[PDB]
Amino acid sequence: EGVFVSNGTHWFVTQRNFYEPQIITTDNTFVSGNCDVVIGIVNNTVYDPLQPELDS
Amino acid sequence: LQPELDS
Amino acid sequence: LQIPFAMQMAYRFNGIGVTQNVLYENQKLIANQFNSAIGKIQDSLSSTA
Ligand SMILES: *[C@@H]1O[C@H](CO)[C@@H](O[C@@H]2O[C@H](CO)[C@@H](O)[C@H](O)[C@H]2NC(C)=O)[C@H](O)[C@H]1NC(C)=O
Ligand SMILES: *[C@@H]1O[C@H](CO)[C@@H](O)[C@H](O)[C@H]1NC(C)=O
Ligand SMILES: *[C@@H]1O[C@H](CO)[C@@H](O)[C@H](O)[C@H]1NC(C)=O
Repeated sequence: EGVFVSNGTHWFVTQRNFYEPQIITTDNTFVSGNCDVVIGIVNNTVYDPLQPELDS
Repeated sequence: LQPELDS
Repeated sequence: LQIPFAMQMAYRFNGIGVTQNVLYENQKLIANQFNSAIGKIQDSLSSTA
């Protein structure tokens, strides 16, 4: 529920009607298939909040 | 998650 | 407010209750079906009064 946006150096997700940037995460986003199909897809990290929690 | 991170 | 046209059409797919990836994964088919469907309007109006 949002749009991917960049300030020039970093990538965020915002709600569409008001600028409120958040870090892109596995619970801000959903997966569908591989990188080869989508026209204009970009390479960036997606953070997974469980992995440091298992690292406790 | 915190009860599961007990395991 | 500017937005890329394929991203505007992904918002319109969300508005009908179809998930955005259905547009981005079928974008060339959706564009062809639109371009074809406008060609039928052109032919029908060119054909009859
Ligand atoms: C894009 O946004 C990020 C926000 O994370 C900016 O990075 C921060 O910038 C300040 C000031 O230089 C630093 O104190 C922080 O440590 C930075 N955080 C990170 C995670 O790098 C970044 O400067 C912005 N870029 C532009 C071009 O505006
Ligand atoms: C936008 O145009 C550039 C070339 O100017 C191209 O590399 C890119 O794939 C295009 N992206 C989209 C979303 O159409
Ligand atoms: C993204 O990563 C792939 C990894 O194979 C690379 O080929 C590509 O050049 C990178 N950049 C873009 C914009 O796809």
